[PDB]
Amino acid sequence: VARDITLLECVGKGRYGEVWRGSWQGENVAVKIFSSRDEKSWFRETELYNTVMLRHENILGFIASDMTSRHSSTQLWLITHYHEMGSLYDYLQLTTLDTVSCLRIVLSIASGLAHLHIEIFGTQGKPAIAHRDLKSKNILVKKNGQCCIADLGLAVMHSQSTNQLDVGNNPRVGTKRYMAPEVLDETIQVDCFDSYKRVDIWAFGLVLWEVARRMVSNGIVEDYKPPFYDVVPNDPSFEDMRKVVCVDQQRPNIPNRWFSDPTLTSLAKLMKECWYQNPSARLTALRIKKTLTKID
Ligand SMILES: COc1cc(-c2cn(C)c(=O)c3cnccc23)c(OC)cc1CN(C)C
Repeated sequence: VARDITLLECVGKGRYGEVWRGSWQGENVAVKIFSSRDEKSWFRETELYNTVMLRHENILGFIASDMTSRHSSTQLWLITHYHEMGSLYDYLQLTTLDTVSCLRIVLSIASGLAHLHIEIFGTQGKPAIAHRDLKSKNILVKKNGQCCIADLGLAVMHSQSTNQLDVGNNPRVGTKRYMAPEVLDETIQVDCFDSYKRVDIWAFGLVLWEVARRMVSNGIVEDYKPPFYDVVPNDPSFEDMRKVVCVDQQRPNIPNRWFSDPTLTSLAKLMKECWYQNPSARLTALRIKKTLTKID
């Protein structure tokens, strides 16, 4: 369907590739043109969307995958629904949030993640899936104020019928800034699917912190900052992150003003339960979803 796509506007270009707003059948779509170095992400993401029933309000809706020719060279395209509001990362820098808006955002992420993490059997079945690169840049904002999780190019799958764990063959690794300590110290047990879910939870806790900083209380708010903004530079290294997270065992600071708001009080408690150095102690996505349903 790439041949019937007119690229209307490029919204991003980087080492990974380009993302375009396009029209297909006169409708808005998002087009990712992968870079040459990332074909295995195109393969894995295409594989996930074509072999698993992934329809969910909080998971980015897949439309099609294709190979096409431009500049006498092969381009790999992935096409998805288009979300006018863009990434949560960009959204948080353009606006502040009230209590309803903040909770709607984080609950929607928890619901998407819990849907990924659980295996469903029968007609609506899906294997359990871990994401492995959760971050606010990989979350889109919808018009109704909920979010949807995007990018399954690093996803790992597990199915109970076979007890089969399907890791990729993708040499891509997660975003370093969001890597849990067991990833940075390379002690993660790679043959146990729960390890990957617990890595997602660590990253979700960081996203929770990013979003809650932008919720207004007592007429004040924090500026947007990425996690560990104060202790690592942009494009942090493996050594940078490992020293902060593994040795010094640092966690994002809770701003004092959160404790004069009941909602940010509970969110601070929640995000800390995702950041335990011991991975088995972290909350599950279902437990996080349940709790976020109870806040307010
Ligand atoms: C099109 O494929 C994707 C598009 C986007 C995407 C990015 N930006 C910046 C957007 O504004 C946007 C707006 N609407 C819909 C989607 C996007 C994405 O989020 C990072 C993940 C994939 C999936 N895959 C290539 C990993």
